[PDB]
This record gives sequence, C-alpha cells and structure tokens, in this order.
Amino acid sequence: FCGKGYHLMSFPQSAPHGVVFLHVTYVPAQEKNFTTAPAICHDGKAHFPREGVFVSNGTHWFVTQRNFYEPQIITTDNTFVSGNCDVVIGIVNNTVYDP
Amino acid sequence: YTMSLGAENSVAYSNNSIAIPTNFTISVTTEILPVSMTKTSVDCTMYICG
Amino acid sequence: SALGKLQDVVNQNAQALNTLVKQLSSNFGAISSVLNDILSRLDKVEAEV
Amino acid sequence: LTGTGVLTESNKKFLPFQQFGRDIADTTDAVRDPQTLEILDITPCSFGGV
Amino acid sequence: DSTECSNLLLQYGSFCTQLNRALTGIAVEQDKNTQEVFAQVKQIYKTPPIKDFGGFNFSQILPDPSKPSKRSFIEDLLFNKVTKFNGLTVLPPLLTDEMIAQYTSALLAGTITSGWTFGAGAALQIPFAMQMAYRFNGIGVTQNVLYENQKLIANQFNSAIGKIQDSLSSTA
Ligand SMILES: *[C@@H]1O[C@H](CO)[C@@H](O[C@@H]2O[C@H](CO)[C@@H](O[C@@H]3O[C@H](CO)[C@@H](O)[C@H](O)[C@@H]3O)[C@H](O)[C@H]2NC(C)=O)[C@H](O)[C@H]1NC(C)=O
Ligand SMILES: *[C@@H]1O[C@H](CO)[C@@H](O[C@@H]2O[C@H](CO)[C@@H](O)[C@H](O)[C@H]2NC(C)=O)[C@H](O)[C@H]1NC(C)=O
Ligand SMILES: *[C@@H]1O[C@H](CO)[C@@H](O[C@@H]2O[C@H](CO)[C@@H](O)[C@H](O)[C@H]2NC(C)=O)[C@H](O)[C@H]1NC(C)=O
Ligand SMILES: *[C@@H]1O[C@H](CO)[C@@H](O[C@@H]2O[C@H](CO)[C@@H](O)[C@H](O)[C@H]2NC(C)=O)[C@H](O)[C@H]1NC(C)=O
Ligand SMILES: *[C@@H]1O[C@H](CO)[C@@H](O[C@@H]2O[C@H](CO)[C@@H](O)[C@H](O)[C@H]2NC(C)=O)[C@H](O)[C@H]1NC(C)=O
Ligand SMILES: *[C@@H]1O[C@H](CO)[C@@H](O[C@@H]2O[C@H](CO)[C@@H](O)[C@H](O)[C@H]2NC(C)=O)[C@H](O)[C@H]1NC(C)=O
Ligand SMILES: *[C@@H]1O[C@H](CO)[C@@H](O)[C@H](O)[C@H]1NC(C)=O
Repeated sequence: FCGKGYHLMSFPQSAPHGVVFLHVTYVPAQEKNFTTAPAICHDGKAHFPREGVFVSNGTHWFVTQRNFYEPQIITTDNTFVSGNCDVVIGIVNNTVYDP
Repeated sequence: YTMSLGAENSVAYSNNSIAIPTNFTISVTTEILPVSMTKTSVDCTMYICG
Repeated sequence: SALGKLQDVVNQNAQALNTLVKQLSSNFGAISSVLNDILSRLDKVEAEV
Repeated sequence: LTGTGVLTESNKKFLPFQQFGRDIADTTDAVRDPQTLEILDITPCSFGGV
Repeated sequence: DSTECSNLLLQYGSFCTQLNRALTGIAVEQDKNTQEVFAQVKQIYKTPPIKDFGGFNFSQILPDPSKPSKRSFIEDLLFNKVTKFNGLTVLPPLLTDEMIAQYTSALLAGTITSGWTFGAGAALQIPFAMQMAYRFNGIGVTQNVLYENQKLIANQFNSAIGKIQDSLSSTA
C-alpha cells in the first residue's frame, strides 16, 4: 500500500493537479540459509521462542529475530515453557541457559 | 514472440531450512496520483447560439 | 514519463475541448455550418428547420 | 467573414496571399485589413458569470 | 455497405472517431486492470516436488501436469461453470488463461514456501508450520496452540478444502 516493502515513512510532494508520495520502505537484501527447529527440549519440557525463531549454524543453536540476523544464547528470558516434549513435530535437543 | 512472465525461481523449501536476512537496503519509491483537474464552465447558451 | 498519469489527464481534458470546438463547426445535415450564413440566406420557415 | 470581437494590433507576419488566419480547432483568430494590408487579431469580447 | 450513407455521416463531425477511441480506452483499461490484479510478482515461483508441508494438503489447488491446461482442480471447476455482419468484434485479452494460471501458481507457491517475504523482497524459505505459527502470533494466539494441535488443524484445512470443492462442483 505505502510502497513495495515494509513501510517506514512517507513524504508528500506537490504536483500540478496531483500529489506525489516518497515512500520509504525497508527491504532486506542479503540472506543466508539456516537450519531451524520449532522448539527446544532441555529437561523434558518444550521451549518456544517469545519473539524470534530458532536457528542453527551447524553446531550451536541461537534465537534471532525474523527480519534480521542477530544470534543470541537461548535463555529463559527469551523462551517460554509450554507442554511437554512428546507432541511437537520436528523438535530437537539443546541446552537452555539459565541466568 | 510469446511474452514470458518472468524468471523461474525454485525456492529451496524443506522442513528444516530458513532464510533470515543479514543486511538491508533502504529504498525510496515515488508514486504519482491525480487529485484534481482543470475547471471548465462551458456556457450552455453561447456555445449553441453565439 | 514520470508524470505520465497527470500528462494523460491534461491531454484528455484538452482533447475534449478540442473535439467540442471542432464539432461546433459541423453541419449536422443543415445547409451550412455558419449560423448567420443560414439566417441571412433564406426565409424564416425554411431556416427554422 | 463575420463575427463579433475586439481587434488589436498584431505581430503575426502573414504571407502575401493569406487573408485570415485560424488557430487550432479551426477558429478565426486573426484577419488582414484588405485596404491598408495590416494584420490585426480578433479576440472575443469579455464574457463571464455574475 | 453503403457509400452515400458515409457521405451523410461525415457531416455529423467525429462521433465515430470518439466512440472508437472510448472503446479502445476501455479495452486498454481492462488489460491494465487484469495486469495489476494478477501480474504482481517478478519471478514465477515453482513448488518443490516434495509435499512435506506439515500435513497440509495443497494438491487440490496446485497445478497438475497430467492435464494440458496448467490449471488446478478448483480452477477447472470454475472454468466449467462460466458460459458479426455489423461491426461487433471481440478482441482477445492480452494475458491468456495459461498465463493467468501460471501467475496464480506462482503466487500460491510463493505463499506456501515463503509466507509473506516474497512481496517485500526476496523469497525467504520457511517451513509451513512456522509460517502458521507466525500467523497465529499475528492473530493473537500463542504458537504453542498450533505446535500442539498441528494434525487437527491440518485435517480441518483439508476438510474445508474438500467442502469448498464439493460446493463448487454441486451448485452454481
Ligand atoms: C550492508 O550493505 C551496505 C550497502 O551495500 C554495506 O555498506 C557497504 O560496505 C562496503 C564495505 O566496507 C563499503 O565499501 C567500501 O567503500 C569505500 C569507499 O566508500 C572503500 O574505501 C572501502 O575499501 C570499501 O570498499 C561500501 O561503501 C558500503 N556502502 C555504503 C552505501 O555505505 C554494508 O557493509 C553491508 N553490511 C554487511 C554486514 O555486509
Ligand atoms: C557456529 O557459531 C558458534 C558461535 O560463535 C561458533 O563457535 C565459535 O567458533 C569460533 C571459531 O573457531 C571460536 O573462536 C569460538 O570460540 C567459538 N565459540 C563457541 C562458544 O564455541 C562455531 O564455530 C560456528 N560454527 C560454524 C560451522 O560456523
Ligand atoms: C523432513 O523431510 C525429510 C524428507 O522427506 C525427512 O527425511 C525422511 O525421513 C524418513 C524417516 O526418517 C525416511 O524414511 C526417509 O527416507 C527420509 N527422506 C529423505 C529424502 O531423507 C525428514 O524425516 C523430515 N523431518 C521432519 C522433522 O519432518
Ligand atoms: C533428546 O533427549 C532425550 C532424552 O535424553 C532422548 O530420548 C531418548 O531417546 C532414546 C532413543 O529413542 C531412548 O532410548 C531413551 O529412553 C530416551 N530417553 C528419554 C528420557 O526419553 C531423545 O531421543 C533426544 N532427541 C534427539 C533428537 O536426540
Ligand atoms: C487603397 O487606397 C488607400 C488610399 O485611399 C491606399 O492607402 C495609401 O497607400 C499609399 C501606398 O502605400 C500610401 O502612400 C498612402 O499614405 C496611403 N493612404 C492612406 C490614407 O492610407 C491603399 O494603399 C490602397 N490599397 C490598395 C490595395 O490599392
Ligand atoms: C490430498 O488429497 C487427495 C484427495 O483425497 C489425495 O489423493 C488420494 O490419494 C490416495 C492415495 O494415493 C488415493 O487412494 C486416492 O484415490 C486419491 N484421491 C484423489 C481424489 O485423487 C492425496 O493423496 C492427498 N495428498 C497427500 C499428500 O496425501
Ligand atoms: C540455500 O540453499 C539453496 C540450495 O543449495 C541455494 O539455492 C540458495 O542459494 C541458498 N541460499 C543462499 C542465501 O545462498
């Protein structure tokens, strides 16, 4: 609607018998492949991300936002506990750091 | 020639793969939309019986 | 070609008036196009039509 | 020719065989005096809405 | 097929010209509307040969190479329900049915393989389960409701698609 991409802001401009909008959009350019998982099993319970998604660079698992790459350690402040680890499809094993 | 609808991109989709961007480009795009037109008050009488 | 959406509107508004003024000088089955040339050429009954 | 308008001194240099000039949409806007061979435009008289 | 009629009509000005121009403008407008409605992506995305979408069954809305027209079952059901000498000419559309079907298939493949990232930029691959988790987080429901009831939601979606097909094939 406000241009192609994630609209940040727009600036109006006058035109003869019309109006011109300068839409400022946020478009991602460089992406990379990552191995993801729906949740994490630490002590029998499942850990789902609050605001983000689990990614793996081959050996370690991190939690990062959906629109930018910012890996962080999987802590209790980032993931919440819900249910057990016997019903989630594709769940994996990884340690959850406790502060 | 028969027009092509663009390139053919096959997204590498699987149950354990995700593409998260590592950078971004702030782009500004223009858009022109008409608002009004020139007024024209044609005299209904002088046009036919000047 | 950036302001083509406005240029087209301006061109259409100009062409409408151009076509109107050009059709003003038509005959529409009459003996002439000029009003006075038909008024001051025949009688009243033959010019009313 | 015939019509109603306000004349004025013109700057359009006609040709030795041209008598009356017309602008776009086929409207008489300039005529030549047959006696003094001068060019003078014929603009329509003032009209509008009250 | 008359000569004197044309000489009599030439005295009415340029009505035929403006009518033909209006009809041509209408045709160009219809073409532009179709292009703006369907042609919205720059790359024709193709679904992968594997259908591991987390239990969701999209075979009833994806094209089938077995039939000549590259259209799906619902598209075939929709196309099977819609039914000169004086100047009446019908101009063919620019984008044929095959190109519209290819655009629809590209949109569907992009939606099922990249969520909504293919509209704002490049198509970022993502499992369909995590896409549905993002949808649930958008509608205000925690993703654990989806991750713990994925089979039920998949079965409900399949049953809904089947009911839609039955309704499109039964009534008009
Ligand atoms: C994300 O994308 C932006 C834009 O493409 C990247 O910024 C660019 O970074 C390169 C690398 O430093 C810059 O090149 C440099 O140019 C200077 C001359 O200005 C030259 O002396 C250096 O040797 C080098 O070649 C480039 O100018 C810069 N572009 C802009 C517009 O600032 C950015 O690095 C990317 N981020 C990541 C993490 O890759
Ligand atoms: C995945 O990311 C982890 C975290 O950065 C990497 O582990 C680091 O690797 C560097 C490179 O040798 C070491 O210097 C660090 O000490 C490591 N840190 C930890 C906490 O182990 C790991 O190498 C990455 N793996 C790949 C394949 O890229
Ligand atoms: C993700 O998809 C792949 C591909 O279908 C799955 O790999 C299959 O796993 C089964 C059971 O382990 C094997 O019988 C198949 O031979 C595998 N196929 C291939 C091509 O390797 C994988 O199990 C899926 N993972 C999840 C979590 O759903
Ligand atoms: C994650 O860890 C659990 C527990 O350590 C693993 O569950 C074990 O699986 C093996 C093989 O199926 C069984 O023999 C054990 O009895 C299980 N232990 C428990 C406590 O249930 C689970 O397999 C691990 N997941 C992965 C992907 O490695
Ligand atoms: C028509 O007659 C008038 C005079 O009755 C001519 O005007 C004169 O033209 C000469 C030659 O250019 C000038 O020297 C005089 O000064 C003009 N007199 C006036 C009063 O204007 C006019 O040229 C004649 N036109 C034609 C076509 O013969
Ligand atoms: C999606 O639904 C269709 C329709 O039910 C499934 O097609 C059926 O597949 C089974 C097993 O091969 C056949 O016995 C049926 O005859 C098929 N029915 C029709 C109408 O074609 C299809 O298998 C489903 N998709 C998946 C991945 O299971
Ligand atoms: C991810 O892997 C696929 C298949 O190997 C490849 O086509 C794609 O380019 C990769 N992604 C990136 C960002 O390179």
